[PDB]
Amino acid sequence: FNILLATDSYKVTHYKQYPPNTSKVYSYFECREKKYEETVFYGLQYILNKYLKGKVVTKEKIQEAKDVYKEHFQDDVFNEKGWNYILEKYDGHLPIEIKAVPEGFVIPRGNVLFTVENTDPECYWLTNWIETILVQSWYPITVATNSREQKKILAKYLLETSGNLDGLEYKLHDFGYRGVSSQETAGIGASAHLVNFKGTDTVAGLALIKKYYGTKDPVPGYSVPAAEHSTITAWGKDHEKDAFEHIVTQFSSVPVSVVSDSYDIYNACEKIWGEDLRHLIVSRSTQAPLIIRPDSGNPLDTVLKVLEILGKKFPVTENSKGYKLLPPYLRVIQGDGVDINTLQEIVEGMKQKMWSIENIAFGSGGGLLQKLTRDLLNCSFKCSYVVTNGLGINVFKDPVADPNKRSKKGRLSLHRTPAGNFVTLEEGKGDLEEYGQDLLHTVFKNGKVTKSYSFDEIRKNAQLNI
Amino acid sequence: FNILLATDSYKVTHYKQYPPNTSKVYSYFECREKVKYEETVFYGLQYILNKYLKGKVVTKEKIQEAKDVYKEHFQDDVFNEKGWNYILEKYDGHLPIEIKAVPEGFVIPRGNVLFTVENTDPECYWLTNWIETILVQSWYPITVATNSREQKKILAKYLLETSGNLDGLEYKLHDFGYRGVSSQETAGIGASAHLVNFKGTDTVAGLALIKKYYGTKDPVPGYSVPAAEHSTITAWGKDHEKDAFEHIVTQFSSVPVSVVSDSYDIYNACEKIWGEDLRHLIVSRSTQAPLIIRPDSGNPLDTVLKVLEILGKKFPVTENSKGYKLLPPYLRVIQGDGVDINTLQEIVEGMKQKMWSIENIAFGSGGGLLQKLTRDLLNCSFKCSYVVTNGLGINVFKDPVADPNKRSKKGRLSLHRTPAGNFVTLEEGKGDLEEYGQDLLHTVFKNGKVTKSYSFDEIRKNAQLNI
Ligand SMILES: O=C(NCc1cccnc1)Nc1ccc(CNC(=O)c2ccc(CN3CCNCC3)cc2)cc1
Ligand SMILES: O=C(NCc1cccnc1)Nc1ccc(CNC(=O)c2ccc(CN3CCNCC3)cc2)cc1
Repeated sequence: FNILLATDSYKVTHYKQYPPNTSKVYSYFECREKKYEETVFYGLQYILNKYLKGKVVTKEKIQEAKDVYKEHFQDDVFNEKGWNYILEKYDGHLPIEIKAVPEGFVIPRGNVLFTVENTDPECYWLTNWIETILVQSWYPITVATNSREQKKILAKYLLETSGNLDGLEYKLHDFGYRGVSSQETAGIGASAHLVNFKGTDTVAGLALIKKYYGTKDPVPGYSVPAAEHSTITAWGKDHEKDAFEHIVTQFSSVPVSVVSDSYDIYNACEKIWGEDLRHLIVSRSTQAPLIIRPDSGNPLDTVLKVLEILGKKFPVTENSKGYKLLPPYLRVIQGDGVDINTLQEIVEGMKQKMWSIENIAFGSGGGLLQKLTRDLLNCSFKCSYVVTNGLGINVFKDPVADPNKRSKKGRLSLHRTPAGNFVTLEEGKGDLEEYGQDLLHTVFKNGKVTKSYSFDEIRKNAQLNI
Repeated sequence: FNILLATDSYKVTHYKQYPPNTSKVYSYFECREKVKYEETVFYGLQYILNKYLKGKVVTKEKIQEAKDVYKEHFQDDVFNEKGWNYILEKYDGHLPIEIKAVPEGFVIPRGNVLFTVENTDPECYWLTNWIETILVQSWYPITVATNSREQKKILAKYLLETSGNLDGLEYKLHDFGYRGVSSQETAGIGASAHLVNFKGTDTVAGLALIKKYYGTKDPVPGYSVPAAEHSTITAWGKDHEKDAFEHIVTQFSSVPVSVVSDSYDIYNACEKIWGEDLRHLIVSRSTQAPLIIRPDSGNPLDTVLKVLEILGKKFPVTENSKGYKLLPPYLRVIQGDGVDINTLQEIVEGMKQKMWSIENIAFGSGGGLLQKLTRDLLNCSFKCSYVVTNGLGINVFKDPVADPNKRSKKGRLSLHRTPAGNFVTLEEGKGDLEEYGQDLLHTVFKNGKVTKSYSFDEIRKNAQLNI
């Protein structure tokens, strides 16, 4: 990896654009105000450790960057002097300072989450050089926030229909590994989902957490054995019962997810599970149920049709909250077309049809880790303050056509209010310590990670009220 | 990186689920039938083969780590330590797998076999669908290359209708999506994918990917221009927008420069600062060094039309051979906000309706180009189609009653080009008859080694538009 080649091209030319005699460039990250009232701050420690800490500048990196950018711009615009400065004076270590809200902290929109400044006036251009690599934290932030929002829906509906929050941390399972853009995205996204839930099929996320965060538990996330269409359809169109029988017998002591929509989901629930192999199901443990998996059709209408069939072939109880509960050796998983909107649609339809949320689990692939953008939480990195000719000025943008794009002014700090809420203090006002100390702790300074958090601490901060 | 830890967790347990005495598992990848994305660009496999699948990908170390993790992950011992040990012993960690794919860059209609995977060792029947997760991640460069190519079709048609030539087409859609992607690796894969169709990028990560994985005759596959950002305008102070503008155009007077003009008032900046106050610094610039005014807010088409009507009333507007309004050669525009395949269509059309040539404008796209894409867009699917159990080869498939669109193909597959130039995917091993000529799929991977590679220039030629 080469940090000198890990920015937007045009940032190569910015050192020549700042006001002459600019000694400081101070920039901040925030989730700009536009549903998602509060964001989970997660993922920066990964970026600091993997990409910014230690000797990140070398003579070969400088040369390679210079050789690439000479052809890339068809002009020598690369600041070789500026980069050799960092190498000589600092031994390749970035003279930068990043103050940030503790990871896992739940902060409402329009608040400073982290700040960047150069610790050496010759590196005034370095602050916004590393914007690109830092802005990419929109991803773990958005995944963790969106995952926590679904956990709130799942908490509301499970508690309403059952009376408790038993098994909430397993109600949303990650199926996203294939539906993400890369192996790195898989690890980052999966880890961000694991801030709120304990179930994932994206193995990549476990190694990231082990490496960059750590948990007291040997693993941060768990899974169950499961079928796929290949394991079902490999038996032949005539032998779907055989497949179903084989699989449930091979995983008879553990919970097993069996995809039941390969030919006819309705017939598999009515004839194969409900009659032909009913004897194999009603014998299962509460600790090792059969999790029936539909995977096609309208997600809500399929879940209700599947519950109806099962409710007719298996004994259903009425729980303390007056809702229908399947036998404990039988559960359902919706893993198709699940995003925050369809999940909410399904749990509402279920409550309307007097079905408990104890009966269902949800699997989400693309909707959980892919169908997300930087615009969702309005993740913005902006220069709020500069020091030119020794004088500090408040910097900001205010486009005429978009008042949502009106960034903060001056040096910023985040403080806890006397009522336990959060407040972003602009223009150095925080130095007065009216609402106490600033919550933005120094995490990085001159090539060193100064403050780290374990995944156990992150999970603790991201907790719901309920 | 550990391939044993680079799969969907449930796949660890599938070796116990296939029919007993199964010697072969054969699977294929397609972009299932249903902006209508009628054809797809095949790109990105060679990257995956080289980065993650070739060579010794199994060690005693890799086996113990996977065994340890999964014991805890599953709270049971399901891991096929036996199966993985067999690859380490017999094949020196090389995967006894065979991948056949259509040449990269090839533009194939939807619902056609793009690639196939099968085991070369009967004992590794389970390995075919183990590597499914890593291979289906090919959806991403396939999808970025297709949607980028679809924007090129729009750009080609409008540049041809407004100017009568495609001069500058490969620079009309620039990649501004480096910060809007989910990771560094994605940035590189995504950028490279757009570079299959265009030569304009700011996502530097993709140059290194092309160089390392594909290669070009040209020293770099992508290019950029010096450009301002909000921090380099706003750092001068709210009252010194003019001073910021002046200093940037003076520092870059010999090269083209993109200047972000919306920091406070895009229209005032075009009318007063660019139009009056600094006009003398613009009208003086070279044809090879224009000022590219960048609006970056408000309604993308409305803003472009208003900014063009302002620049036309402050600078000398000529007329091209097709009768379309053309700004003077030292002045151009870049729309780099809210640009996706939909808004780009509206803008080129909106400008065409106002008799503005498309030579005037360039487009910039971030999230629209690199992130706001899902595996669902092209219905990228990997499915088992053929199995050999107890010596008998059987055509396997899925056909969900409530989704005929999820119906997979049967048996051994082959892709052919028909005499009329069309494309057919022959199911059930029918391609063995030599009716439609040679199968378009080639062995790209066999037993831990890359058997066929493509250069980035070959891909670029294959992905070229008809126009
Ligand atoms: O579908 C699955 N993979 C396919 C896939 C994978 C990847 C990509 N694409 C498709 N995997 C699966 C995973 C988790 C879940 C949720 N878990 C349950 O439903 C459940 C319920 C009750 C109990 C018993 N107990 C425990 C002790 N406490 C009381 C309850 C145990 C588990 C369901 C399915
Ligand atoms: O906006 C930009 N960065 C901001 C950013 C960056 C990253 C993230 N977010 C915002 N960069 C920018 C890049 C390319 C382009 C397209 N290029 C042109 O407009 C152009 C026009 C004419 C000529 C001269 N010609 C004469 C004949 N011979 C060939 C050259 C050369 C180039 C525009 C802008």
